Amino acid sequence: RLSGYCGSPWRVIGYHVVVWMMAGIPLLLFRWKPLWGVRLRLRPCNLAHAETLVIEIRDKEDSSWQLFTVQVLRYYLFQGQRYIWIETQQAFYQVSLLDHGRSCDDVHRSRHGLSLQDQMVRKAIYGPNVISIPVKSYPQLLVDEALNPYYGFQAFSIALWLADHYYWYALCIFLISSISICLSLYKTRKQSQTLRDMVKLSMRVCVCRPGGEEEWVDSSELVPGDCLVLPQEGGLMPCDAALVAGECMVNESSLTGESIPVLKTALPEGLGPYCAETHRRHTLFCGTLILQARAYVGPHVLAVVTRTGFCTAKGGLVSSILHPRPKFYKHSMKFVAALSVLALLGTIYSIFILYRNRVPLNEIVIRALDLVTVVVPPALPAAMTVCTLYAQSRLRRQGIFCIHPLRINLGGKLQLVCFDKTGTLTEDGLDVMGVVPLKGQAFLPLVPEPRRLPVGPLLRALATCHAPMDLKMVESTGWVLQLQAMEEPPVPVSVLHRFPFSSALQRMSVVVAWPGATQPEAYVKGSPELVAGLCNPETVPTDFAQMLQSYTAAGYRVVALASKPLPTVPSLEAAQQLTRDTVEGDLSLLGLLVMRNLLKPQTTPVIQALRRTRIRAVMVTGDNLQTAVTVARGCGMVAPQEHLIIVHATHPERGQPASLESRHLALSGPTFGIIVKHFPKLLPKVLVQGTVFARMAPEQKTELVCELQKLQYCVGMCGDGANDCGALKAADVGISLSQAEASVVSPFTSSMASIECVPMVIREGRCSLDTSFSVFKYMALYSLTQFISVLILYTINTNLGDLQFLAIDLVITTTVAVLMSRTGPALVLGRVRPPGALLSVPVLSSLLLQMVLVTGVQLGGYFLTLAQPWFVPLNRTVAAPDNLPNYENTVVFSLSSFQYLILAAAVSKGAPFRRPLYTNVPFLVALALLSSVLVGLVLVPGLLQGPLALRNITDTGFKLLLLGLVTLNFVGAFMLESVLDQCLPACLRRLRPKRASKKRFKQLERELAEQ
Ligand code: BEF
Ligand SMILES: [Mg+2]
Repeated sequence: RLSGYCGSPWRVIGYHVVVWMMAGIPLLLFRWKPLWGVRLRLRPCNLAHAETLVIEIRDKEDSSWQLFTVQVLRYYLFQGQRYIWIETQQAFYQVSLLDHGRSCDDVHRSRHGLSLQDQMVRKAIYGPNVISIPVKSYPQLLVDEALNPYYGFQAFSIALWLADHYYWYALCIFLISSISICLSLYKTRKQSQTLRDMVKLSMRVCVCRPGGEEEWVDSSELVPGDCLVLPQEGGLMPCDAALVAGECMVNESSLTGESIPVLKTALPEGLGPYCAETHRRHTLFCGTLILQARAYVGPHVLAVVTRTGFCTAKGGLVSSILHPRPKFYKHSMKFVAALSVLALLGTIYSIFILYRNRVPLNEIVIRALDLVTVVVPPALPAAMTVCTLYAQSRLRRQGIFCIHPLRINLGGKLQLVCFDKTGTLTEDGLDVMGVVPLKGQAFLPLVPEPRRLPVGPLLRALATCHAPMDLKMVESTGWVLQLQAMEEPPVPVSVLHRFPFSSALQRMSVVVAWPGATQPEAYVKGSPELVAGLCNPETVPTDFAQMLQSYTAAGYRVVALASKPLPTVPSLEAAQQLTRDTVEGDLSLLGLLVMRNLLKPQTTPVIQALRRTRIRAVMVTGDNLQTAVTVARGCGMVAPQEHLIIVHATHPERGQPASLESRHLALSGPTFGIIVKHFPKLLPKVLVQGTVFARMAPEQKTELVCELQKLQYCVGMCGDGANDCGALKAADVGISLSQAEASVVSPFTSSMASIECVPMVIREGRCSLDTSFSVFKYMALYSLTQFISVLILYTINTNLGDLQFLAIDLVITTTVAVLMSRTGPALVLGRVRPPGALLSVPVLSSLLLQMVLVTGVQLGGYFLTLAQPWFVPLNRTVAAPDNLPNYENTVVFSLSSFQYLILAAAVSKGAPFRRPLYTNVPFLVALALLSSVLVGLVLVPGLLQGPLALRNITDTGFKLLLLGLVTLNFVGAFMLESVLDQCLPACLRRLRPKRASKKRFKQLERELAEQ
């Protein structure tokens, strides 16, 4: 979208120093609204002529950053892209002027190289072509990524807690908080360091010069417009260059997955110089391995570099990764608003209570601050981390070496997973199916089967045909051959010599000679068309075009073979004289070679299990459409009235054609690029039912992932390595199943190449999310009940014992908050998903329901003691209010502890998708021990309340009533928690519509209305 620029470098060196010195404290409110902050300090409004400080306007692009330029030609760095200053009309553009030179192609064709006349300025403007992530902020993570406000509030509460004694509690909470924040810095920095090491290329590449000068220069000094020479052996390509002469052969192993070599461009011209937007074969991609290059009539092969930098395929992924994105983070505003609106009256209420008792003005405010800080606890991230560590440790047991505590629960409610077919949907390496290289005319279907089981010259012909596919062909047949071969058992054969590949014509002729029993002959292979048209006098083509179309329609690779018997003397003469034209012209059709692209047998059960839980399975790959549809039919997950489409980028007006094979559609790269613009009127109608995404460039994968995230979807794209690097961070779940190459950084990293891990990782994420939600609910309820307990304790104007409270808090943190998250998911596959977004009726129908019960059970116990002959504690007369061990405080503390115990016991729920309740034996024994010690703290008259100062009372009849009340509460809490499991009233009221959002459901229901 459009963006405006403005200039305001400086006015004068005046009050700016004082402003900078003053603004050191209020930076917390200064950071928000940068535009107002920079406009309130200085504003030298003028035209952009020599302005260093620029501000991005908020006219259409609703964001803001900071920019700093350097004077060397005015330029700066902004998300990798560099802007070029032009004085012709005083405006800023990108590096697209010289590249888009669609005029006077003669000078482009005459580019042969430069030495020293046009290098300094080019190096000054373009600069280094290397890719490096800066590590400037090595200290500065504290000031960069720690400007959230669970840390400012934590620091504010630290001083308030340090005002009192609070030794052990503060010592524990600071030690806990300083470890996670220190480990996060190392975790963040290791990713950047390994990315910097992985993205590096420093090698010496020769550059030809006019006049006959050759020397070795580094790859750092490389600018567009120069000529690069290609060595015969072939190395790596550091920049996106283009061939100008000769013929070369390369494979797009890291660009499209398949290692299928493709012919290069041609010498004839007539169009523009490069035309990268309208040319695909002519464009030579970089970052790929070169197998072999062919020379020409010239002295050597030369290449021309027309564009390099972050705009190429290598830099596109890097730019996509370091770009900011447009749950688990929007659910805190409601909670903080609720606590604020619940505690606004609490402060004034407590002030009113304190004002009645004539509280001194010394500790009047510390009590209010403690009350404010007690209804919100600084341990929620700690609880989340300690709940997550168990799942993280269990995940690593199955060979999954991933570190992402905050990403485990994100992918719990996965809706669809984007698969890829290069190594994760098909067995690595090309295997041999039933091959039957029969004769030509008078053919019969006979008979696809494992090779070399029958006997005959075909076995020897296939064995002698050779040059990662040759090794597999030799090994996967059973008969081991490279100079001599036995276990025929009869009529042994051996090879003597072979001929190299010829790039001009696809021919592979191998000469064999066995003078023992049979006669020597020659075997050749090549394209089926060549052997069909070159064998007319011997094998006339009869009914040959009917099977070729069917074989090619399935994406199978077909290569034919041929042979011609010859006498011994000419055969040996041809073998020794290194000739090839003496055997061509008249041969006999040997047959054809057929390959198979079948998927792994274990993938089908996983696909079937994934399709019965209303989870979509989309296919994303860069192969041809025929291979994609063949793989889809082979998997057989679904195919109701499959429809095929073809690009129509020929006229401004266009229409989608209708062709034959609750429906699915196939989309391609150019098809997706043409259907967009307009996006909102053509993409939503096809992005829901489409399931085929073949023949798409890797750069479009990032755009597709970004667009899918805006539709409230849950992407589950899994990478393989060196194929999809940019589409790994903006997605929800990213799993790498190979050590090379994108496995250095990923949301999930595993050492397994099977799809069976997806269901178990999904179940683990769901269980972790459920445990985290339960823990958060328990902590919120405990905070609320502590708040009301403290509020009701202000009637007598007393304070709880610091030692007992500290001990009980430590016990709760080390016993309940730890062993609670030990539950795991069962070995079953559920239908529904754990529902988050705790702002609905079924989730909010328990908070107040438990709160009213707690308030009633506290009020009854507090008001029941009025019928007992006890003396009034010293509270209104002269006494020490710091410590008052009276009966009321003791009974209130006992009731609060019992409430904590019952909440910790009855916090559990159902959801049988996880492990059953009677499984966590350590949790059960810990609860039993807690109950036993709680009973013994007040039952036995033994010496235990000495340092506790509990004021033990010789009570005889009140203990029975207390036990009856606690048993009634125990039998009531379970009933309250179990009667609300059903949601029949929820569906009795919400009909027919139930959701006020998620427009995808509305689209689905309006689409199924007419079908
Ligand atoms: F088939 Be791939 F690796 F996109
Ligand atoms: Mg792959």
